[PDB]
Amino acid sequence: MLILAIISLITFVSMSKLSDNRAIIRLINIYLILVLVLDSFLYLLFLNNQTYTVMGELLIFNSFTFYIDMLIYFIMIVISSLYGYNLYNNNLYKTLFEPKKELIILFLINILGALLIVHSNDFITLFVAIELQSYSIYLITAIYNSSYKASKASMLYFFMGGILSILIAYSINTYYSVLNSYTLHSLDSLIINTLDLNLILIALSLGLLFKIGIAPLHKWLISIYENTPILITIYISLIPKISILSYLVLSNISINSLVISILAILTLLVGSVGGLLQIKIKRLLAFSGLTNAGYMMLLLLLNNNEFSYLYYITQYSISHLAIFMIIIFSIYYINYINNQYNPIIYVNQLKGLIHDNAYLVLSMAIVVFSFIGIPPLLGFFGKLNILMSILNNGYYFISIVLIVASLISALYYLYLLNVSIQDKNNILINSNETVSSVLSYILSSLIILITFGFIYNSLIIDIFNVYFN
Amino acid sequence: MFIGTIILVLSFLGFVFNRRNIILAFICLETMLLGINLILLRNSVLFDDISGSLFAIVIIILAGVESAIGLSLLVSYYRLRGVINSYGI
Amino acid sequence: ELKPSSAIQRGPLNKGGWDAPHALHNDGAIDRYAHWRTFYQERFKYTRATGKSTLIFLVAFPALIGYVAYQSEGLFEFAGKRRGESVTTR
Amino acid sequence: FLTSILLSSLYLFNRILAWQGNVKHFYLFASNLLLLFIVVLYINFNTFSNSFQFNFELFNSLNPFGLSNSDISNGLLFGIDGLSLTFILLTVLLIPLTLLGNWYNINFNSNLYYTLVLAIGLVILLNFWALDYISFYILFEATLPLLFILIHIYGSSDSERASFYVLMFTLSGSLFMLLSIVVISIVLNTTNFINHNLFVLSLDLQTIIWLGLFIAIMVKTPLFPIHVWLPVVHSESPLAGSMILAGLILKLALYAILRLLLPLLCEAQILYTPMIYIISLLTIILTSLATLRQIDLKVIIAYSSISHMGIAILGVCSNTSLGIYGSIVLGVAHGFVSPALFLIVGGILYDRYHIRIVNYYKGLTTYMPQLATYIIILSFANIGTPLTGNFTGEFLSLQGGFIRNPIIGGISCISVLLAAIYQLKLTNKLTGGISSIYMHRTNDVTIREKFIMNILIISTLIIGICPQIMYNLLYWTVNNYIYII
Amino acid sequence: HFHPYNTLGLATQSAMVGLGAGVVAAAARNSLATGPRNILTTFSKSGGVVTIFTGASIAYVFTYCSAANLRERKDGWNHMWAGAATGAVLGARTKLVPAFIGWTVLCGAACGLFGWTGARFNADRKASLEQSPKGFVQEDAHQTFWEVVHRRPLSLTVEQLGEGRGINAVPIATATEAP
Amino acid sequence: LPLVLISLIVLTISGLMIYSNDSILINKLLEAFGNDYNTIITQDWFNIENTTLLTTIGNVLLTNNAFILLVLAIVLLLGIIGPISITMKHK
Ligand SMILES: CCCCCCCCCCC(CCCCCCCCCC)(CO[C@H]1O[C@@H](CO)[C@H](O[C@@H]2O[C@@H](CO)[C@H](O)[C@@H](O)[C@@H]2O)[C@@H](O)[C@@H]1O)CO[C@H]1O[C@@H](CO)[C@H](O[C@@H]2O[C@@H](CO)[C@H](O)[C@@H](O)[C@@H]2O)[C@@H](O)[C@H]1O
Ligand SMILES: CCCCC/C=C/C/C=C/CCCCCCCC(=O)O[C@H](COC(=O)CCCCCCCCCCCCCCC)COP(=O)(O)OCC[N+](C)(C)C
Repeated sequence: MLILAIISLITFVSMSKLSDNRAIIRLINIYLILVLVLDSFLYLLFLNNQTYTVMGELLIFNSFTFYIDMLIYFIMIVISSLYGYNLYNNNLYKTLFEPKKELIILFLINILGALLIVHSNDFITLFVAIELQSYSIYLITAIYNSSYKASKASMLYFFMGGILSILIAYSINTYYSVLNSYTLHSLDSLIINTLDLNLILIALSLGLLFKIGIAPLHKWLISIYENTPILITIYISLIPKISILSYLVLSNISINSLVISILAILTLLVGSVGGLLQIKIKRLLAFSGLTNAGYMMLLLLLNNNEFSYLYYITQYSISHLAIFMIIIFSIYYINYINNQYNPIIYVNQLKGLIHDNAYLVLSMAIVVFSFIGIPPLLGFFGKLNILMSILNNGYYFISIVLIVASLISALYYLYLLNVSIQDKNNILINSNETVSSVLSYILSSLIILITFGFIYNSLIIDIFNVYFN
Repeated sequence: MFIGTIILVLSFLGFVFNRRNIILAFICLETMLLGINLILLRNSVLFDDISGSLFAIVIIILAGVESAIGLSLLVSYYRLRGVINSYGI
Repeated sequence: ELKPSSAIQRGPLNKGGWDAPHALHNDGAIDRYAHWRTFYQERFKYTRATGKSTLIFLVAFPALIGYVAYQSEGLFEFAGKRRGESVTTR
Repeated sequence: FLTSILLSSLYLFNRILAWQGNVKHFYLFASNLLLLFIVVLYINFNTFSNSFQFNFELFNSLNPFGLSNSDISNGLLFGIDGLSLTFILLTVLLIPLTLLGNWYNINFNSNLYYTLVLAIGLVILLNFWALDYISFYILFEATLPLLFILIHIYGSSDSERASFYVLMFTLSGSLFMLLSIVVISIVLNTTNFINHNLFVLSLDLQTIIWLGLFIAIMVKTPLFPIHVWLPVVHSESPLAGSMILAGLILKLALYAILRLLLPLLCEAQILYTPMIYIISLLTIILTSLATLRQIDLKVIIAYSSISHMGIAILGVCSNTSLGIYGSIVLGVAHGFVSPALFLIVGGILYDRYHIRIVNYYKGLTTYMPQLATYIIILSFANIGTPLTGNFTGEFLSLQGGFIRNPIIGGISCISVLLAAIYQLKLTNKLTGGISSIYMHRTNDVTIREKFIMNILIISTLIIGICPQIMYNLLYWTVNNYIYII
Repeated sequence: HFHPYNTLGLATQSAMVGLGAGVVAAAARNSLATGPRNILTTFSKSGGVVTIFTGASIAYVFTYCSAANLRERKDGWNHMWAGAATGAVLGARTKLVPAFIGWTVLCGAACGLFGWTGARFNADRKASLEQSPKGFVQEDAHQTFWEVVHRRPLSLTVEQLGEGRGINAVPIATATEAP
Repeated sequence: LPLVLISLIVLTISGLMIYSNDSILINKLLEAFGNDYNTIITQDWFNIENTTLLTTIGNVLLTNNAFILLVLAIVLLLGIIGPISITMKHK
């Protein structure tokens, strides 16, 4: 039903004028909502971890992958709401948050390529979907082409994605040269003992993982996330992370690997101490993604890691989404708007935010303490269920490095708080125009999920127990 | 396997130590894809099957589409800066 | 051309209430002395007197009362004892 | 019925906010209602039963919003014994006093402050109800963001660094607590304050588990390696933050060492009590000694609280019924007498002059005779001067620590001297001398300050004249944690 | 039991791998730099990198194998001592005595915490809880690590803890009974 | 050049490494050079028609991997839409 939307949409968008783009996005927003509501009853297919393979062992559909596609649709509904709804009706926010004509095309093609990775069984489906989503991130980065930083970022992302796609292709054909096969269903518990597939499968996982931003090769992605505009970067930070990690968690080819443990330790180290003395909010905000991708590289070492993974995925997705939406909302209160594409840059620009819209700071504080892992909030149970899998399986040094990394990362999370609860000289009293009803309801929904989502933990564990076991 | 391995390795190192212009980086990328093709098609011939030939005919098309995408990306890089630097982007 | 909105009406912050008259004459010397003592650690440096104090109170005294505490755990019972009876065990 | 009570009550709250700008009257009213409710619970409490009397489960799967009548239980349990209810009574009579303590000094944004203070009090109230390890741990760190916001927005010059330290050190010890809680929950597959003495772990698995819980207790009842956030988080807090902290958080970790460690780490605990005695004697002596050179005034009472908690830890770790009882009496009597001292330094002395350096204050008797009366009565009550409850706790804890090891009992008995040196050295400086040339004369102590002081002095004197009045709650729990085969 | 280490040859092998790692890192710093740089500025403007690699390698493996041969058992204490030696070598580039002592003690503590958890980045397979006997014993046996019982043997309590404090081989009750 | 030489030898040997199955490092390496044996080509008369290689690529792109061909159509569509979407400057 994504295919229908793309086929319908480029037909419809070629005939619309540029006056209609925003309304088109609104249409697609509601469309995706009724794909969630009217079509999710397909969860009844996946009782007792019943798994299907579709198109001749080409795609694999289990309940894990069903949850991942539900998550990707929910996030796309949020992001498309951010493009298709005005913040305010000023002549300001029209020249700032403006969609291009072909933006929603590339959005849906990227969601397609991201779904065909998690739903994938063979290696050429994996390859074709990786390049579909990679070309889509190239073009989503380059679509605001009236910008020096976004043009330079799209060129950098092209070359660094090209290398790490040729590394995946080399690993796939290298696997083919020793086994006349494409499946990891070929492996079946005995071949791994009598065959050295270590170097192959680890080079595959590494070429997949360096696109996330794991630690030796992290800086180019931090530069792409700082150079892209503020609406593009909330999408290109999230979607390759959850698609490629949901592939590599479903396929357990790096269990108890020494290289993945080295790079996970290094990722937790360099993300925690890397974003400490940093003064730009998207930089600060991208090293958070580096650490929280480290916590997934940990689960790659694991066998049977599907609870800790899926919980911490929807945790990180809601928290990520909310902390970018809060700093979208803080643009109304800053004394200095530069850089039309990226209107707030420096984290000291949100300095007096408690005296102008204090409940935005309540929002901010909730999602930042959930990033730290404070127990009434939803990020704590994510870190807790990761620890319950790390300690169950013998990773004892990894556990202490996780704890030290979370303690070090708490500093630059609280630096956002430390800036926003401060005195400011000229505070707001009376403002004529309002923030979007439709779009502030989304931020409040995302907060109420984070604070009051610990209620449903036992319900979620029981529904987990039936559909995955 | 020798010819594909060495074109991939020499192509990779020519990409890495490129400091002179930008289009050497593009053509080193394309020659990397050529070396991957060479290794795979040799394995398909040696194993007596089409499935390496299947992945090779698909990666031909994907290499073409990436060249089209990325060269339009270079053109948009060039729109606002009427020069391309020698040291790089 | 990017100026925050015309419809802001922003104005100055006050704490509010009553200005209590000054019950205390500040002393510049006492304030400088106390600000110097409160933040003593950011100007602290390792010397020989510092090293003497650090080894004597952080490693030497813990090792001493550690030796005493581990040597004397199940030694003494004094609960019901008489003349000519041991009060230690080992 | 019970939902209609609440949306009546939410409408009550909304209407009194609409007609009255402040909240503080309703927060006082809800605090005193909570008092009366806990004392009605104490009337219906069965002292003849060791078991947990008023049990309830939250967030079960069969009923996520509300109580649970089920064959299967995977939510969060709550319930009390006498040991829990002792600290609940101590908590609930302190919550209205901290809401009353800032009745006039917080001017700018009052409703935020009183909401934060009442919220911290409610979280610490529910800490003593909890019955899982994860249910204890969730409420055990719900306090920390509220403390961060409270210390950062309100305070002195340096309230940024104090708010950072109260998040940092507490979070850093309590993460290792979470490590040991996770290991317990994956070995036992149960976290429960009911069954957990029945399970026996291996000796070297116990000695691994015990370390992470003891590191968090060392951070939170601050023993000597990390005792260090405490003077700065006191010396730079607002008044109710300081009072709630030193009256309740330190005693909460004193409660956690009984509730969490002594039942299923017995065979570990016997191997480690000499190390606890090293650390607790070494945090009595060295902290009691480091108080003698202090220029600031709230920092002295912070270091005092360190030395008294160091006395209480060798009472709980004494393997004696006397030591357990004396540590409970010390925790309750300290939670009375120390917030009165923080009121003396932070309320009657910082509201009037807004400086906290010792060198300005001299000869306070001749303009403030009854403040000086309070200062000397509280100084002697803090020392270990008997008929006070502080001496009952210190005497029984020193006796238990003498039973478990007589030599560390002999060198721990000098805390009677060391605790009096700095306290009387401060008290005669404050009361004695010609009146200060820096201080201009202000008002004497007011009716609400005298009210708080009189309550916190009577409640030490009643425990000090008769410590038997709360033996009826504790005589089970004084026998419960003893491992003498 | 254990068998004594080759301090000679493991230290030679370590000096070889440190020399190679210094070669590779000096080449990497040469290639990733600005300014007039040629082929033999690799060892003049290196920043002293081969000294770091070889000195750490010789120091750690010499002190590790020597401490394991002097103590005649293998645990994490040897990693503590070897990390103290590595911190000494890394702290001597700091020509300052208190920073030297700080490098020694803190690197030794970090390496001892490393070597106490198993001295492995990755997991051990059979030592894991997933791949070990867990839960209750189903009938009475030697209780392993990761296992829970209801009652422990009292002889194990007397042998492991002691016969001192409140702990005895027969309870206080039946030691004092009327016949 | 020094890192060029180190990476040339290392990446070259390492690309030659993964065609081998030994526990042994340089038995992994020198089985890549054990090339000398001349394959024997036999005739079997089991195939009756001119199915050359392009015919079988057209059978398996179109029956067994038809979905790969249609996702590939989406990739070609993206290669149309993207370069247009960049370089137009709509009015
Ligand atoms: C801030 C606080 C820091 C706290 C860090 C504490 C970490 C201490 C780890 C202790 C622990 C993991 C337990 C962790 C459980 C939860 C941990 C919570 C998170 C911790 C993060 C790792 O034990 C490690 O200890 C090291 C030394 O202590 C060893 O080092 C190395 O030494 C030399 C190797 O031969 C090398 O030659 C040298 O190179 C190395 O150096 C390691 O080999 C060993 O694996 C113990 O596990 C293990 O214990 C053993 C013996 O009972 C269990 O034995 C089995 O069971 C019984 C019958 O079946 C039998 O009796 C027993 O015979 C049988 O074999 C195992 O089942 C296993 O489970
Ligand atoms: C008409 C409804 C239309 C469908 C709506 C679907 C939206 C997709 C949204 C995704 C992000 C929002 C979080 C929602 C979590 C849903 C939990 C869940 O149910 O996921 C299950 C467990 O998840 C797991 O293991 C682990 C999941 C971890 C969840 C952790 C977050 C907890 C707090 C937020 C969720 C509770 C909010 C409930 C508020 C009333 C696994 O998959 P299922 O086959 O059983 O799904 C069935 C859901 N159906 C029936 C609505 C289709």
